[PDB]
Amino acid sequence: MTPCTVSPDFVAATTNAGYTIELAGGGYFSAAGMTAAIDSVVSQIEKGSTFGINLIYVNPFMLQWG
Amino acid sequence: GQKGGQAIVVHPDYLYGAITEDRYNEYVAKVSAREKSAYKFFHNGMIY
Amino acid sequence: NLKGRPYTGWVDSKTKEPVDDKDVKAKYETSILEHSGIRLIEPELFNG
Amino acid sequence: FDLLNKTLTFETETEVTFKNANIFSSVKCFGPIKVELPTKETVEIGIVDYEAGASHGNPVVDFLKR
Amino acid sequence: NGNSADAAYAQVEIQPRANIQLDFPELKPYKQVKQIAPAELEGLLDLER
Amino acid sequence: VMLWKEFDETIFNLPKNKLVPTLEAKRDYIISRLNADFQKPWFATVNGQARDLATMTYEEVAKRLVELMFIRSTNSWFDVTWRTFTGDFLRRVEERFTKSKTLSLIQSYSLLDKPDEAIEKVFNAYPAAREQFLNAQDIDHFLSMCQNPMQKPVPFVPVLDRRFEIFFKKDSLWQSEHLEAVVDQDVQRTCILHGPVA
Ligand code: NA
Repeated sequence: MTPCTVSPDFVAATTNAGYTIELAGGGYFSAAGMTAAIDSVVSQIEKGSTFGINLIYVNPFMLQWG
Repeated sequence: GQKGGQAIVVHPDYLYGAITEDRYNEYVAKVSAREKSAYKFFHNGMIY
Repeated sequence: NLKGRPYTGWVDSKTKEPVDDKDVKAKYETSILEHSGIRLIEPELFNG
Repeated sequence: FDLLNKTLTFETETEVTFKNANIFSSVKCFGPIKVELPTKETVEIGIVDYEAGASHGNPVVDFLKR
Repeated sequence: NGNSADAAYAQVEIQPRANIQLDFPELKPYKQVKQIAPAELEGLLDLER
Repeated sequence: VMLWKEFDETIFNLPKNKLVPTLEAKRDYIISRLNADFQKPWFATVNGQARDLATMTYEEVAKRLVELMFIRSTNSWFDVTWRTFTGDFLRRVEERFTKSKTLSLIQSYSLLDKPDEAIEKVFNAYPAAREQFLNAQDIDHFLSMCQNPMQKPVPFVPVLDRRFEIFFKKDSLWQSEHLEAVVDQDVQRTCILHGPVA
């Protein structure tokens, strides 16, 4: 969800609560921008935890860097 | 064809001597507004 | 756009190259003075 | 020493330590300065001796290159 | 020192753009403009004429 | 969102040839509703009075940029690109009102981090700019800076024209999470996405 699960904090919180969440590509505009947010999520979750990424098919610029 | 002519032009600040402070100040406000609008018109009319 | 980049301001009417106000004097003043005021009659201005 | 119309050679080693990927923590650049004789033999007439802390570069090699 | 050290040094120059003016006349404050004309002129002229 | 809905049913559905005429006809109403009800107000409104870019002074514009882009509550520019914008705008003021080449009073857009003082510095040096509407060329430059794609979409509508729908709808998801940077920190202006059944 764009406004909601763009936040690396909320992705980590939900992942640490022990539930699968999608990090929203909607809120990112460069590879570097999302790489920084992913790095933040990784730093906040337990070793061996995981999350997913949601990309919008209708947004070809997001797809091409994503 | 013997066309002689003279005009005398007097400095405009001699006019404001004739009116009250209140009236002058109202005029000054009104001109100041008109002038800002004229500058707006002129620059638009020039470049386009 | 002026060659894919966006541009706002003066442009040479012939070349359509951009021109800064600071360069107008160096680029055009000599010609402005050559072709203004009292000067040799230019036939293109009076129907040949 | 009269340097005029002489040919100097600069035989130089440069030792460096690192602060990070870009900035050097220290820079050392030393070695003999030699004059060419009529015989083409080069002979020591002095020494390069540069020492520095945090640098972005070696200003001795930069100078000799140009 | 790097191209950083001498880039946060080199000043920023501003070149002028033309700002063509209509040059409406300056209106002085009343106190000052009333000294120009005689005191008697106030309310003496038909200003429609 | 209810304004957004009205504009869907009223303006954005009209054929392109009827768009601009309806915008001109409802101009005062549209500005009124943007200002009252939407997360992107009409930019050119000074002390709650509707204007256009063309009828605002250089000072009124600089102050309006700070009013909408600089968050008092957090004492910071909501986005650095909004600071770059009003920085570039002040440099234009210097360019227009200087009579000859000098050094900028804004050597670094850092100075804008106390914006009130930056403005006073520039307009104290170029006080003519307090009293003159935007030169027509600087209107086009302002509207061009608003199209800059390397910057966060400007948080206002600067003009009613063919591209009104993009100005209105562009970048409208973030406000629900950053009310601190919305006109009255007013939820009622913003897009919150939510299912009617959940
Ligand atoms: Na000027």
